[PDB]
Amino acid sequence: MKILSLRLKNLNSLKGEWKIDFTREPFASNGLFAITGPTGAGKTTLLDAICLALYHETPRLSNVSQSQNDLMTRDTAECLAEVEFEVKGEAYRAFWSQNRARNQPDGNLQVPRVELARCADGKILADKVKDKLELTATLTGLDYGRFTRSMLLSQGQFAAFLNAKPKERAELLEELTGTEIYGQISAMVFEQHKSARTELETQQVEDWGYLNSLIGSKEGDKFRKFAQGLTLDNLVHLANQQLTRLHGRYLLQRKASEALEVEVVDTWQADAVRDTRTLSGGESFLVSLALALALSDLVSHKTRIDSLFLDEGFGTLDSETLDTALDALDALNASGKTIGVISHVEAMKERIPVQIKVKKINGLGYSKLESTFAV
Amino acid sequence: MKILSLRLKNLNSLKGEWKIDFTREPFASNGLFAITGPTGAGKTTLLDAICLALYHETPRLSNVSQSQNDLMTRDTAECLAEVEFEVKGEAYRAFWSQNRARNQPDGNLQVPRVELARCADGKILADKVKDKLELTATLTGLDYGRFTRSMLLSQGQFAAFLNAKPKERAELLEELTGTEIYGQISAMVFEQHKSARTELEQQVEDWGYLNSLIGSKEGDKFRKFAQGLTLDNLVHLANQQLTRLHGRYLLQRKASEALEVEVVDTWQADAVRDTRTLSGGESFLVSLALALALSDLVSHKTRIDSLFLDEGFGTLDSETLDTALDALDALNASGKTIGVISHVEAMKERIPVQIKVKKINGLGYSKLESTFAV
Amino acid sequence: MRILHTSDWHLGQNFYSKSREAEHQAFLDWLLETAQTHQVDAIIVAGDVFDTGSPPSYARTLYNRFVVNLQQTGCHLVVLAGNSDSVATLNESRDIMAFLNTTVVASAGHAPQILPRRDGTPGAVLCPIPFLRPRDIITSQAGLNGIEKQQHLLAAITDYYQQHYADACKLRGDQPLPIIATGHLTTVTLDAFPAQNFPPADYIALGHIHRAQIIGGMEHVRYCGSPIPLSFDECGKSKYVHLVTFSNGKLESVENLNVPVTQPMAVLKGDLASITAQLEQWRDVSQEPPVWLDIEITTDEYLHDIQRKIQALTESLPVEVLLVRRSREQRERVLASQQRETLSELSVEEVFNRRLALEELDESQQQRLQHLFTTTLHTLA
Amino acid sequence: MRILHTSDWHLGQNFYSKSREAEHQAFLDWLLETAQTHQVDAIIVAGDVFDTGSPPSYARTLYNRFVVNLQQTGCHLVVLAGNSDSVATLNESRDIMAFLNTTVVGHAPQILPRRDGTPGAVLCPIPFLRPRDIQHLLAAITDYYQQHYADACKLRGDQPLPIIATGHLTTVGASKDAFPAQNFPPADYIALGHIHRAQIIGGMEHVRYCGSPIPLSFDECGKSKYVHLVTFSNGKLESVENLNVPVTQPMAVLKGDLASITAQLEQWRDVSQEPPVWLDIEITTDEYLHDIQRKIQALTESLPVEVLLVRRSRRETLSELSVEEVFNRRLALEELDESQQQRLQHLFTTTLHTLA
DNA sequence: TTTATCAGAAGCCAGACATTAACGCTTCTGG
DNA sequence: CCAGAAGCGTTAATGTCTGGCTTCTGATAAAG
Ligand SMILES: Nc1ncnc2c1ncn2[C@@H]1O[C@H](COP(=O)(O)OP(=O)(O)O)[C@@H](O)[C@H]1O
Ligand SMILES: Nc1ncnc2c1ncn2[C@@H]1O[C@H](COP(=O)(O)OP(=O)(O)O)[C@@H](O)[C@H]1O
Ligand SMILES: [Mg+2]
Ligand SMILES: [Mg+2]
Ligand SMILES: [Mn+2]
Ligand SMILES: [Mn+2]
Ligand SMILES: [Mn+2]
Ligand SMILES: [Mn+2]
Repeated sequence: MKILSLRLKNLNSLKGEWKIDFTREPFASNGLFAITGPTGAGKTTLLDAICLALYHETPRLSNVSQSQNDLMTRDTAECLAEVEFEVKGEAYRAFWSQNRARNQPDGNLQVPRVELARCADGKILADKVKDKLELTATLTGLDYGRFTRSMLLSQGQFAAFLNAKPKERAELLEELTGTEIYGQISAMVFEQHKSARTELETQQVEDWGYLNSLIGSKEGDKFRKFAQGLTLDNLVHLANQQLTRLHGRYLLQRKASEALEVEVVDTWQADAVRDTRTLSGGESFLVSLALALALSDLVSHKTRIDSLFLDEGFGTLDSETLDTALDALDALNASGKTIGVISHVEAMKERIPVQIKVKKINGLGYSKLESTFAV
Repeated sequence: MKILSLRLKNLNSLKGEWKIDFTREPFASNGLFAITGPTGAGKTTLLDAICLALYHETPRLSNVSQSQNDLMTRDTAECLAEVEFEVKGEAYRAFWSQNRARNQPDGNLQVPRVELARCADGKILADKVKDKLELTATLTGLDYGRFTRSMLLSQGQFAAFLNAKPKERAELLEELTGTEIYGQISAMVFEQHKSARTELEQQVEDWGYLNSLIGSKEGDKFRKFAQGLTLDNLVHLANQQLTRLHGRYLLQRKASEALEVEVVDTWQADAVRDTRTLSGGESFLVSLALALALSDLVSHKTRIDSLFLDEGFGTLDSETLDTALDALDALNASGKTIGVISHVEAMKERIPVQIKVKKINGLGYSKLESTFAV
Repeated sequence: MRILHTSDWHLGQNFYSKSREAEHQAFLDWLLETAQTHQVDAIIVAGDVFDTGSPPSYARTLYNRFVVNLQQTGCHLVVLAGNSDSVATLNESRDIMAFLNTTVVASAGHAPQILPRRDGTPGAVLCPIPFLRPRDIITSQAGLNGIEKQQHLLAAITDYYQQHYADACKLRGDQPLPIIATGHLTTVTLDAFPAQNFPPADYIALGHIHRAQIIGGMEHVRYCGSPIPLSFDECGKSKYVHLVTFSNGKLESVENLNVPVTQPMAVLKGDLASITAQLEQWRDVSQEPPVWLDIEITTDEYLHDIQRKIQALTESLPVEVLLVRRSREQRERVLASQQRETLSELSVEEVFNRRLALEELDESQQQRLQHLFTTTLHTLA
Repeated sequence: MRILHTSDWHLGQNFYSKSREAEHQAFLDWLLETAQTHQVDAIIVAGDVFDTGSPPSYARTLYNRFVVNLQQTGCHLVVLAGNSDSVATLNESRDIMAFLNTTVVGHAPQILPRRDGTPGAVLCPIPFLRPRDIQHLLAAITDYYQQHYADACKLRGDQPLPIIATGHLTTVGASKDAFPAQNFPPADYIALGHIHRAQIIGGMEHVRYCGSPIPLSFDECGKSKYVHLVTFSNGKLESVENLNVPVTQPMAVLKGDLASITAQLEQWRDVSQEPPVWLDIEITTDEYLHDIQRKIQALTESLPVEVLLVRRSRRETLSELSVEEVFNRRLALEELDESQQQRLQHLFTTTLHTLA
C-alpha cells in the first residue's frame, strides 16, 4: 500500500507529465517527506492524483466521470494519473486517463479509459471501471472511504472520523473487519418483517416485529451499531496506547450510548467525561491523527498498510506541541510505516529535508517543481 | 453592531471570572486585534462567549440547556457570559448565566437565566429565552444563523457558505433581505395540491403544472427562484470586496437552478471553473470576501461593524498574506473592528493589539492578563 | 364582606388540539350563578386570565360576555394579570371597563383603591398588585452574579409589597376595613417567596398554583387554584372558588364551593391488559360529554402499532383518547465482554445471545425468537 | 342634524416597519374636539377600521381611548365593518359597547336618538356583503339596496326622520367591476367606504366618499384630507362641510436622478422640523439598488429627515419587484401557450389572496 | 412536575445520472 | 487519384443513488 511511483499529466497546475517515484534515493533513505511552496501550487493536487488513480474520486471534487471533469488543467486535451504501488511485497499499477473530443482544448469529454495491471507481469487484471474498483478493493484491502480517512487525511477533513454521524462511522468500522454479514442480517430482518406486515392486507408478525426493534431494520443501524461496539472498544484500546505514545494529554474511551461515540479523559483532572465536540482544535487534530493510526494498525494481520498523507493541520499546533508530535512521528517512520505530510510550517524544515519543493511561474496560472523529477 | 465589553467566568479552560473591554487604552484605535497563546488553551473561547451570550449556541456545541451542558469547566459551580453590544448608537447587554444544583460541582444543572438589558436606562427587555432571541432578531437585524456566516467566522467553517446545501444558502439569503412570502407561497401551494389530491383519491391541471413549476414543502422551488436574483446582486459586492483583497479571481453566478457561485479566472483568460475546485488559501479568501459582502448587503438596514475570524492564515501564503492583511486594514478604514485569531508570527508582528493568553503551568487551566482579570 | 377568589382561568387554551371553550362557559355561568345566591359584592380573579397574549378571538367573547352579564348583578370585579398574559393585552380594556365596575389592573405601580359594597358603602381596602414582571420594578446593572440576580429581584418585590401595604395604612386610616392584596407568584430551586415577608394584611388572595391549598398555616393566604382541571395529575381532584366573607373589618370564614365538572377526565397506569380492564368500566354506562383519558403505558412488549390497539378498543364506545405515553427511554449496547474479545472470533450466535440478555424476556418468546433468528442465518447459507 | 362621516382608519398600519401611532393620536383627539365644537348627533365610521383581522395590541388602545373619551360627549357611535376586518375582530366586544351608546355591526335598521333623547334619524347599517355569506355576485347586491330601501321607507312611515345609507364597497367611475352608481336607492344620504380618495361619486350630493382622514401611502400625498360634517333639515339634507384635518407627519416624494434629488434635499436643511419628515425617493439610474442607498444615509444624516423607501419606477432586487412579475419571469421556461398561461395568471392571483 | 413546538432520523418514491453495450466518421495507407 | 480496417467518436437500455417528504419518537422551554 506504500506508493512506489506516481506519474500524472495535466492534474491542475502540474502541466506536462510530471512524475515522481519513491524508489528514488531521497525517498529510499527513510520514507518521511515534506512538501512546501506557495499556496495553490498543487500540493493537494499532488496528493490528489494518487486517490484519483486508485479510486476515480477526490476529496475536493465528487466524481470525475464522462461528464464534469473539473480536474483537468484549463485548455488541454488529455489528463492522466498513473501509479505503481505494492501490496504484500508485489507491485501493481493503476492508470486513469481522459481525453477531450478531438485532441482540442475543448469538446466532448469522452469515457475515461482506465486499467489496473500487475507490474512486471504484463497482465491486464482489470479493464472497465467497476471491476477495477472491486479488484483493487480486494487487492488492497481498503475501500474508498477507508483510504480517505485512515491513510490519506485531506485538509480540513480530519474531523470526519471523529465527527461523522454514527451511520457512516459504523460503515467504516463494519468494512474494516471481516464482519460485513450484519449488514445483510439486519437488512433481511426488515425484508421478512415488511413482507409479513404487508401480508396483513397473526402473532407471527408480532414476533417478527419484536425482533425488528431488537435489531437493525433497513440498512444496518441498530444490530450493526451493537456489533461494532466491540471493534470500537478494540480500536480505542489501540488508539489509547497510540495517543499516549503521541502526547500525554487525553486518554480515550468508548461511551455508554447507542451511538458509536468516543469520549475523552483528562489525565491532569483524572476524572473527565466530555464529548469530543468540545475538544480543542489542536487536540482534535491529534485525536484524528492518532485515531487514524490506530485504525490503520487494527488491520495489521491482513493487507497491512504503511503510508500516511496528512494534508494540513500542523499549523493548528505551535512550537510546543508540533515539535512533540513530529518527534513522535519520527518513531513511526523508524517503524515500517512511511508517512508523508504537506506543510506550510517552516519549522518543519529542520525536521524534514526530503522535499518535493514546487514553484509557480510568476503568477501565470501553472506550476512546476524540481526538474529532476519531470520526464 | 460592534462589541463594547465582554465578561465571562468558568466558561471552559479560562477558570475564574474574567472581563475584557473594547473601550480602553488598548483598543483605543479601531484597528485589528490579535489573540495569541498556546494552541488549545482558551483561544476560541473568548470568541465563544460572544456567540453564547447572544444566541445560546456555540459553533461547536449545538445547544446548552438544563441537560447536555458540556461547556462550563469541571469542578465549577456556575458559568456566565455577558456582552455589551451596540447598534445605532445605543448600548445594550446580554446575560446568559447558569448555576448548578445547590452550588455543588457534582450536581444537577438548573434552568438558564437570560436578560437582554439596556445599558443606558438600566431597564431590561426580555427575561425569557424565547423572547430574548426574537428581540435580538429585531434589534441586531441579524439572526443567530446569519451571525454564524455573515459576522463571525469559526475555525474550519470557512466552508460554511460555499459548501452548503442550496436550501441552506437560499434560506440564509431569504433571511437577510426580501420577504418570507416567496417561499410561503410555495408552502401554501403545496397545501393546495395536497388538498386537491386528497379530494381526487383539468383537476390535475389545477395544481399539476403550477405545483411542478413552483411549489414544494417549506418553500423550496419558488424560494430558490427568488434567491436566484439576490445571489446575482450579492456577487457584485463579492467582486468589489475581492479585487482589493485578491486580484486573481472574480466571481459570477452560474446560470443554474441551484444557486452556486463560480470563479472567473483572469490569469487564464476568463476561464470558468466550479467553486469547489479552489485551493485552501483561495477558499479562505473567497469565503472572507463573500461573508464581508454578505454583511454589507444588509448594511443599509442595520450597521454591522464587527468581524471576528479564526485560523485560516496558516492556510494562506506568506507573500500574499501581506496583500490580504493590507486589504483587511483597508477595510479597517470603516468602523469595522476586525478581530483575528491565528498563529502566523509575521501576522502577529503586523497586528499590534494582542490579547495574550497565558496557559497555566500544568495546573490544567488557563489565565489572562491582570488588566482583564476581575 | 364576601368575595369570590378564583384565578388561573387560562382562557383560549388549546388542549392537544381540543378546546376548553364550553368547558369555561359552563363554569362562567355557574360563577355568575353563585354570585346572586351568596349575595357577594366583588369577585376577585387573581391571575392567568388568558393563556397567551394573543388569544383566539372567541377567547375574548367568553371573557366579554362575562363582564357584561356581571352588570345584571352590578357586583364589582377585580382582574389581575398573570404571568401568562402579555400586559399590553389587558391594558387594551383597562380604561373602558371602569364604566362596568371592573378594575382590570395589568401593570405594576397602580394606586390602591377602595372596594364598594352593594348598597354603595365602601366594602374593602384593596391592594391590587398584578404579576410583577421583573422589568417593571428593577433595573439591571453590570458586575452582577448568577445567583445574585435572583436574590436582587426577591428583595425588590419584597419591599414593593411593604411599600404598597403602607399606602393602605394611610387609606384605611381608622375605619375598620379589611385589607385584600393580590399577586401572581409562588411561595414555600430557591425560586419562590417567603410568606413571612408578605405584608401584615388581613387576607391575601394569590395565584399561579393550581392545587388549591393553604400555605404556611396562615389561613388568610390561599392559592385558590384553577376552577377546572387543566392537566392529568390533578384531573381527579376538585376545584374550589374561595368564598371569604368578612366580619367587622376582619375575617369571618373561608368557604370552598366545589365546581360541577362538565368535562370528565381520568388517568390510567399500568400495561395493556390493565388498560383493558379500566376501559371496561365505561362499557354499559353512557356519557353525553365524551370522557378523555391519559394512558401511561408501562409496558415491556413490542406491541405493533400501540396507537392502533387503543384505536381498536374505543370504536363503539363513548371514550376519547387524547394522549398515549410509553417508557421508551432505555439504554442498549454491548458491554466490555471482559475487555478481551474480538468480533471475528465471536460467532453471530454469541452476539445475538449477548443482545437478548439485556432485556426482560425469560423463556417462551425466547425459544420462539431464537428459532425465528436462526431461520435468517440459514436462509443465506 | 349634525353627523360626522369618517372612513378607512386602518389602525395599527404597518408602514415599512414604521408606525401610524402618533398620526392617529393627533387625529383622534381632534376628531372628538370638532364633535365637541359642533355638538354632533352621532359619528359613523365607514369600514376599514382596523388594519387586519389580527390587529396589534397597541392598536386597540387608541380605539378604546377614543370610546371612553366619547362618553364625555354623550354622542351615539355606529361602527361599520369593512373588507379587511373580520367578524371575529368585531365580535370581540359586540355587547360590551352596548352599555356605552356604541352600536357595532344581516341586521335590522335602527334609530339614532339625539342628545336630548328625541329620535333623530334613520340608519341602514350595511356591513360588507361577503359573497361567501350571500353576474350572480352582481345580482344579489343590486336588489339588496332595493330590498333595504323598503326597510328604510317603512320603518319610519310618515315620521319626519331622515334616512342615511351606509356601506363599504367599490363603485364604477371613481378614480383610484364594481357597484353601479346610478342604481343607488334615493335615500336622504349615502355614506360609503373602502375608497380612500375623498370625492363625490356620480354628481349626486347625498352619495359621498369622505376618503381617509389621514394619508396612507406616499403616492396619496394629496392635501384633500377631509371629514364630512353633514347637516339635515327635518328629513332632507342641508349641506356637507368638508373639514380639513391637521397634518402632523409630512412626506415628500422626490424624483429624478441624484442631480435633481440633492438639490431638493437642501429644502429641509436647517429647518429643524420636530417630527422627522418622511420620504419616498424615486431614483432613476442604472446603478445597483443595494449601493445607491450608501450615498443616501450620509446625506440623510445631516438633514433632520428619515428615509422610508427607494424605488426606480422605470439590475433588480427582491425588495423592488412584485410577486406576479417574478412569477411571470418564472414562466420563461414554461409553455404559456394560450389556455395554459391564462389559467396560471387567474389561479395565481387567487393563491396570492389566500395568504392575504 | 407536565404540554405545545421544533428538530432530527428512518424509510419511501423517483428522476437524475453512471455505466455498458451497440452504431456511424475519419484516417493510414497501400498501387 | 482512391476503400478496408482500425480506431475513434457517437447514441440508446439499465442500475445506484441523491434528494424531497413523511412518519415518527426524541429533545426544549415553561407554567405548577
Ligand atoms: N480545473 C482547473 N483549471 C485551472 N486551474 C486549476 C484547476 N483546478 C485547480 N486549479 C489550480 O490548482 C490549484 C490547486 O491548489 P491546491 O493544490 O488546492 O493548493 P493546496 O495544496 O494549498 O490545497 C489552485 O491554485 C487552482 O487555481
Ligand atoms: N468541558 C471542558 N471543560 C473545561 N475545559 C475544556 C473542556 N473541553 C475542552 N476544554 C479545554 O478548553 C480549551 C479550549 O481550546 P481553545 O483554545 O478554546 O480552542 P482553539 O484551540 O480551537 O481556539 C482546550 O484547552 C481544552 O483543553
Ligand atoms: Mg492545501
Ligand atoms: Mg482554535
Ligand atoms: Mn395559570
Ligand atoms: Mn400562572
Ligand atoms: Mn382601506
Ligand atoms: Mn376598504
